[PDB]
Amino acid sequence: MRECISVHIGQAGVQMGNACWELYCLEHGIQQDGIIPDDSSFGTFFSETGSGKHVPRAVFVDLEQTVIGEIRTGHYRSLFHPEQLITGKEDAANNYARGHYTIGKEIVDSVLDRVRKMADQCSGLQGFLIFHSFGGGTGSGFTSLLMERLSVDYGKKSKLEFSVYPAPQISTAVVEPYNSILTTHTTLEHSDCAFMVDNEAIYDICNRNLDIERPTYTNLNRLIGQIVSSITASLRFDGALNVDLTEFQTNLVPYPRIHFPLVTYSPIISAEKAYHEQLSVPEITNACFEYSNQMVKCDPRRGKYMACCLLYRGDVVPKDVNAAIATIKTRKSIQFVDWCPTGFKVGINYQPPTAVPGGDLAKVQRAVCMLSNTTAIAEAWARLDHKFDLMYSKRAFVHWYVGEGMEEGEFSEAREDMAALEKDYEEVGTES
Amino acid sequence: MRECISVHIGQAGVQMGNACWELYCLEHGIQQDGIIPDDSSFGTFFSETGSGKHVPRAVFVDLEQTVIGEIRTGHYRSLFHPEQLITGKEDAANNYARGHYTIGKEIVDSVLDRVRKMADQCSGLQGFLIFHSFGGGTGSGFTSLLMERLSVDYGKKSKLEFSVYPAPQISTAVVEPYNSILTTHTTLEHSDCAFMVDNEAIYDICNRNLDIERPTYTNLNRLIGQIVSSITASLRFDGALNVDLTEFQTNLVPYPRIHFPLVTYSPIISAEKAYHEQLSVPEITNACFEYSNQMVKCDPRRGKYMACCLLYRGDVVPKDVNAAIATIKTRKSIQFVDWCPTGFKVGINYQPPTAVPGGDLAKVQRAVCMLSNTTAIAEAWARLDHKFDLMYSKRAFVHWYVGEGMEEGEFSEAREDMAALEKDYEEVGTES
Amino acid sequence: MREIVHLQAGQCGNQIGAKFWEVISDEHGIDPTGAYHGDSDLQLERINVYYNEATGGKYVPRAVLVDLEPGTMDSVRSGPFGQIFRPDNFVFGQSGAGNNWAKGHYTEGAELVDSVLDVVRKEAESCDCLQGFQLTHSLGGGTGSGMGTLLISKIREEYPDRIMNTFSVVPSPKVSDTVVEPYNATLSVHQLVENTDETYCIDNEALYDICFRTLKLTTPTYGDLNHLVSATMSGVTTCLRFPGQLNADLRKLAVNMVPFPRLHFFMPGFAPLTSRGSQQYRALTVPELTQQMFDAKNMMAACDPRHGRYLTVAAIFRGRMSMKEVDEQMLNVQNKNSSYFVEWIPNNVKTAVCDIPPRGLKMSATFIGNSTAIQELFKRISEQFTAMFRRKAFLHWYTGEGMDEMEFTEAESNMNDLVSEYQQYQDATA
Amino acid sequence: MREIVHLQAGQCGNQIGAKFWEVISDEHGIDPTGAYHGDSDLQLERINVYYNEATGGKYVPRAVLVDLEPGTMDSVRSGPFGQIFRPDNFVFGQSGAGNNWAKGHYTEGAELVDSVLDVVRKEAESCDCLQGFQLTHSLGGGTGSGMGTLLISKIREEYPDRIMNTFSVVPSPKVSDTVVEPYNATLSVHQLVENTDETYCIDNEALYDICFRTLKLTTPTYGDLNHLVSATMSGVTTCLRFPGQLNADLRKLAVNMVPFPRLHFFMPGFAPLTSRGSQQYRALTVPELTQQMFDAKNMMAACDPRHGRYLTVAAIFRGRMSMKEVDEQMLNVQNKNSSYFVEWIPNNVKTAVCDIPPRGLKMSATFIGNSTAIQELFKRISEQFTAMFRRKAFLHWYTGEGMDEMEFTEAESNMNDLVSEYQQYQDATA
Ligand SMILES: Nc1nc2c(ncn2[C@@H]2O[C@H](COP(=O)(O)OP(=O)(O)OP(=O)(O)O)[C@@H](O)[C@H]2O)c(=O)[nH]1
Ligand SMILES: Nc1nc2c(ncn2[C@@H]2O[C@H](COP(=O)(O)OP(=O)(O)OP(=O)(O)O)[C@@H](O)[C@H]2O)c(=O)[nH]1
Ligand SMILES: Nc1nc2c(ncn2[C@@H]2O[C@H](COP(=O)(O)OP(=O)(O)O)[C@@H](O)[C@H]2O)c(=O)[nH]1
Ligand SMILES: Nc1nc2c(ncn2[C@@H]2O[C@H](COP(=O)(O)OP(=O)(O)O)[C@@H](O)[C@H]2O)c(=O)[nH]1
Ligand SMILES: [Mg+2]
Ligand SMILES: [Mg+2]
Repeated sequence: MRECISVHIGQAGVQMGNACWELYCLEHGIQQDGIIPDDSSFGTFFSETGSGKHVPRAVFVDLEQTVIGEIRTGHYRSLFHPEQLITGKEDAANNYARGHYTIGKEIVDSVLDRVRKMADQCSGLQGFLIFHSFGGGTGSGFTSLLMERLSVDYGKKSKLEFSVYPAPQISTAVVEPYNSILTTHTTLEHSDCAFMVDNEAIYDICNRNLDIERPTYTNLNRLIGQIVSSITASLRFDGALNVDLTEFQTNLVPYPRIHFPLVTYSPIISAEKAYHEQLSVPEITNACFEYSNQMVKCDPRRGKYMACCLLYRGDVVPKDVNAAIATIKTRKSIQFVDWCPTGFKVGINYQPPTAVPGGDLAKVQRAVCMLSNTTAIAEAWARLDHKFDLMYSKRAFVHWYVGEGMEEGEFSEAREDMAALEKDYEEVGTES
Repeated sequence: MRECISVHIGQAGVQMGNACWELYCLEHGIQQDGIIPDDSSFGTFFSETGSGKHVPRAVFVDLEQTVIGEIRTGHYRSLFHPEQLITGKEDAANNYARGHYTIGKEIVDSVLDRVRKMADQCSGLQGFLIFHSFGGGTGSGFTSLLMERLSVDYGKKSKLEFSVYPAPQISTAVVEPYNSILTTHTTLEHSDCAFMVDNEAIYDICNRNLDIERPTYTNLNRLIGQIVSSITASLRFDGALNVDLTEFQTNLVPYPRIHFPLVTYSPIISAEKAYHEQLSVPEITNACFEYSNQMVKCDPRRGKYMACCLLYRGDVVPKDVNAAIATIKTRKSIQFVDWCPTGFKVGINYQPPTAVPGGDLAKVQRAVCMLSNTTAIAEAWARLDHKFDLMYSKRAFVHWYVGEGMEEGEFSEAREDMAALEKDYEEVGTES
Repeated sequence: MREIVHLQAGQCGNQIGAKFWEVISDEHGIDPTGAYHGDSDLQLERINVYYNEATGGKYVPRAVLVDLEPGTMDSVRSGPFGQIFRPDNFVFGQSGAGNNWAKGHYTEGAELVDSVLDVVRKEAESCDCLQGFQLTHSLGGGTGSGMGTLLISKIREEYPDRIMNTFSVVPSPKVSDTVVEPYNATLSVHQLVENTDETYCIDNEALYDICFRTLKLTTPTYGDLNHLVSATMSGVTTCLRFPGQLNADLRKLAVNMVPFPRLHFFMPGFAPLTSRGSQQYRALTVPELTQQMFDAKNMMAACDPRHGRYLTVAAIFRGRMSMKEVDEQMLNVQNKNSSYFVEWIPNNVKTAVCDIPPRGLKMSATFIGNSTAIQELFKRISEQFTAMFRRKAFLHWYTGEGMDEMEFTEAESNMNDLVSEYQQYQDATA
Repeated sequence: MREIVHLQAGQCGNQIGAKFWEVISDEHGIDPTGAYHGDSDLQLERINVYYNEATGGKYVPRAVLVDLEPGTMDSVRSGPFGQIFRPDNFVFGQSGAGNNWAKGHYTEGAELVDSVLDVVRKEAESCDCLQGFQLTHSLGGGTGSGMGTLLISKIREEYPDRIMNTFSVVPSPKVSDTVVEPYNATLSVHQLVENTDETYCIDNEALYDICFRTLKLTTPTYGDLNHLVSATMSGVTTCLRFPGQLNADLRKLAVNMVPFPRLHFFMPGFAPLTSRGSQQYRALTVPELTQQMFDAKNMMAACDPRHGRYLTVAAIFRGRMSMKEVDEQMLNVQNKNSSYFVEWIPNNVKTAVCDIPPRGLKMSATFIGNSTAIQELFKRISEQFTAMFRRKAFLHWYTGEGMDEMEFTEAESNMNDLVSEYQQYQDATA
């Protein structure tokens, strides 16, 4: 009945998607193909055919064709519908203009059609899940191009996006500040709720809590795979207090332009050191509010919380959830904004998280995913805007962007909009 | 009881006929000969003899004798009656005048006699199926000569013709605009309904949907073979809501001079990518209205529909057909002309389409053939008339036509008639 | 059916023809003794297009060999595939033409033309359905230029409706092989423009380039050049002899290639052509064949198409191919070079695809192009002709054989008009 | 898709290129005969980036070899992996350039450039999606400096949007190998700064140090130096040919490495480089590879980065590695050497990680650094150029070939401006 269309943009989204759909297939008994061996709630993500083959309800789009070409040769070659996997001629080359104005224009009409063929095949449309990179290229331009196209064809339908936000210190591209601001300016008015994660933050978690000194990108993706499973577990499984994707919009977004929650997942524990842990509900709930466990390298205590969604899983008792949240509300260090006395949205599900073979997480009994909107993220935007200001003041790389469909003015408009958003975060955080 | 006389003119018709009669023999258990191995509805196309030999009710006529000479040496050498295969001395040499005035006059009295020997052998005559090329030669002159002869000997009997309409960009002859207009001028008043197909349009379909980069003419013909089987499936097989060849005339032709429907066939899908498709009735019905699946390279949305015939096959439920058409009627992009509130003629048949061994189409369960009359085809006529106007203004190739039985005036009369028809299409498309 | 009768002339025609009949006999399995030993039966089905049958499986070409000197044919009959021809078809005189058009046309060939016609009519009347006449000659010689055009006029007056196609070797611009070429060419062309349907202009200098550049041949004899001419002559008459996805009869080409009556001069081509060492570096597919077909370096005529515009074009493919590729390539060529194609012709390409390729090749193609750039050839000859004619350079050799100076002026005027007409239709609409 | 077409020039380019195609063919399993015998199928998936296919599994490099003298290529085709190249791609003249830029650019190469373009266009048009052109030459010679820059201008005018990357050997400061180097370098650079996207400056003296110091090689031939240049040229084009955790296209590097249009001169590097006896004393892990990548002693350009600041940097890793290590090391380098990185660029490192390493190595890395210290190289050449030019040291050899003294002044002014621009952006904000 319910449905979720997954759009995976760029190398990040495509590689994150590989982990998501390896988990979903495992959460439903699927056999790396559309086949199920000789397992009934899959309908939210998997379309079914008379052959016994289940087809993921996802669209893989990339202007580059090396990452997707690896899927077609991978173990999941025979899972996805071949026309879902869309590849272009030449990548965006870390340039927002190429992704949005020159190359995106030649693929957007193709991905949008395949989305259409999926939207009309659903008994009822619930929302879109967008996976993309914030660093730039396809993830910055194509997404903002696609987001604007979905906003008109589908209007009020929910649009949730999972963004790999740039890390404070770590960086892999030189023009991230240009791409980060340009995409944000064109996605504020077309996105409902953007869940942020940082590679650096997960890198800390992967060694600080999981005992691994050599995290690859596969490890980070498998951690992100768990989060999305938890977010969509209510649709996929039964529970005591369920939550729907359209509930996040109102619960977490007090104002239309402030829709950037952080992310967390408490029981990120090594298998060996799990033998010495009780892993009770009150303790994991407290771990969510520690700076040491955030998946975005932004310290919550530098700001004030504005909304929180606690999505429990597995063996959980709602009485314990009530107690743990009550104590957390008591702590003075954990500060909520005054104009939000009602601070928590709670969701409980009966399905324990499943562990991917060859993975790193322990076989936990119960888990909680926390989605918190905080004013602390205002610091990250200010830091990002400073980096953009340094480069733009010198016109460090402008000639690349101006010469591929964009214009000089858009740099000024994008930055001032980010200034307004940073101002808005300040007004929200002050009272009387 | 029912009957259909198939006349195949020129190289196109003869080669298209080779595919049609390879399909019919397969649709009836025939064994590449008139024999049926140790299968009862064939009577519509096959005459029967006491020897157990079934004789196709078709006439192959060509002024050239290389294509037909290949049939006599082919696998179906012992299928057709030797006097059905009529060959001439010298071809028409891409000249309409030769086919209509000089060489046709020496064969028309021979093909018409064999038609007579078939018309009187039928328990009841239903109509004629004409296969020919629009590019020129025999297909342009001989057909218009034959069409006028059938119009008098048989009067009101239905005359359906399948034309290989010239493509917009692709071309194989230099004088197509001369032949296309000349034959059209002499076939408007003698033809009931002309189904159009373009080589370019099927070329797009054969690689865009069937995964083949090397379509030969055999591939295109096998696609056209399916269409004619669907059109005549009601006569050949049982169904829930049957349709007869005489019904197309009234359902699709609002006005006597506007009888040029397009053609479509939805489930044109590769065998491998069919495993990832549900192929339900609503989706295939929607595919018929996409420009990406038309068998004529004319965009329907550039104009307004005027009539549509949906001929379903195989496992189809009339309730689903009702729903799918209802939704399509709802879509605003799919625009029907105002003066035709009743837009659809529907036909349902229980026989699933059969796949030719060595073919490219998948073993589909249900299929739909759509025959739509649209004002968009007015653009094609205007484009064709422009090409004729350029050549004729210079008298580029006139000397060939004038010197072989034709006259200078006929060029002017033919073109002005096409101008009137283009004007007529405009009047029909406007209201109040 | 649709029989073709082959006429020779001069030393050039007889040498080219002897090679053409060796190639044709090769693709039909005909031994030099006349017996048939082919493998595929298809090559035998339409063998009547060129050959007549006899007892014991002997096949006799429908060829007429004529020259004013017997030295050339005595070489033909003595060489390989020379005993194939019917002895009665060797029609010849004793005193040759001294490379002067007047002698071959008015004096020497005039008294011998009747002997040839008596063989032509006998050959033609044996055809179930006569398609046309095929003449091979040279415009720079005396027999071919003079007698060949005399035959053309005689046959055209006797078979007005049949198609007559000439494969004429044209004098090269770089170097000549006969001092009186401008007189022979101008006078011969004065006849061709009125009494033939499609002339395939070729020149040796261009074939020298092809052997030197493409084939990388270091010892190109006239046998190598004649093989190139043979291949194109075989190409344009393959639909008559073999089946294909799309056929093209000789009249089919003439209709599509000749917009106006007098613009019937074509410059042929062929592909693939590769050296023995460069064969392992080629894909041998439709996209590249179409690429070198339109390459000005691969055409058998001196005139470069880049200097003018294509009125029309034909591409007779051979071998089993994807029809989709063929149409896409022709359209691709049309789009890129839109400046090279005349604009008042919406489509400038006529396509055909035969199913059987030449022996030893999986694929092949023959290019035929009617281009306004051919006006350079005739204009160049006009400049040479008027130079010599301005001061009676060699007239006495011509006027003494029966000609008159008026005919010289008429021939030049007609050639200039044709050059004007080719130039006129090189300009766009209005 | 994303095909690269390789252009040679002079003796330097032809010698470097011959080694590059031996290395590339090694990692793709291509035998010297052209057949493929690789084990992993991944090396065959993207083989179209450099190679064209033919019948029988033969793969033909998309390479154009050009020189004004055939002695060099005759060595190329006679040596190993020389028969691989398509014979038609060897475009050459007879009279070489006397190490003077004027002859190669205006007089000798001018009449031969058209022959090369006709091969370049034919090669380029066969690409499904053309990524860019790759040119190997030398700025100190006559063919490479003169003709190579002439080709660059011609291609840039014909393919404006495509990326053009040059791997140019730069004259060394210590000792010269051509008396007129300042004229060839200055004139060649005057063209590069306007008509190329990313130039990889290298000099032999630096590679001599690497062989002497790091590899401890006692008999370093030019084959050893060219192998070093080959490895870096293979490194920057591995993402196009193999998958990885994080890809970097040629345009991906140019965007991240070229802040301003004219500052597109890079000094490459490579790692690991160890002697045969010192291999058993190394861990061979990411932390040390990143350590010697930024070591000034391991860079293939004379200019030392310590004398200036890095505008940007790229680190194209190869082999399966921990992404955490890579980012931590790049950040670690960034923190320690914060004085060496320009401050108005918040992040000065572009990272990439290919999954497949070079044959025989578990890990590898290619360093590309755009540094203001490169201004030393051009300033040094300016000092030599102005010294000779001050008293017409050798002009008559240049002005006699068609050049003019004004062009000499313009070239020097342009080079001085570029040196000024590099110096200007070496200062912090305000
Ligand atoms: N978590 C995670 N992040 C990734 C992964 N791959 C790339 N990224 C992030 O993506 C950011 C840059 O955007 P990319 O995805 O690499 O570029 P793109 O979206 O493909 O757009 P183009 O530049 O046109 O290729 C980097 O800073 C990485 O942090 C991955 O596998 N997992
Ligand atoms: N679909 C399809 N079309 C064909 C086929 N063969 C020829 N045609 C079309 O026929 C058009 C030209 O008319 P032809 O059939 O070739 O000529 P004709 O009818 O034999 O008349 P003549 O010129 O006298 O030979 C071309 O433009 C082709 O598109 C075929 O096998 N399949
Ligand atoms: N390709 C080719 N050309 C020839 C041959 N013989 C003569 N020619 C050409 O014919 C011209 C000479 O005229 P020729 O035919 O010998 O005089 P004719 O005998 O009176 O017709 C010159 O331009 C020659 O290049 C030949 O065997 N092969
Ligand atoms: N690494 C390397 N450098 C070379 C080679 N051949 C020449 N060079 C360099 O090229 C410069 C000489 O110019 P050269 O290319 O020979 O002149 P050209 O043939 O006209 O381009 C000198 O600085 C040499 O150091 C070679 O095989 N390998
Ligand atoms: Mg990418
Ligand atoms: Mg025909």
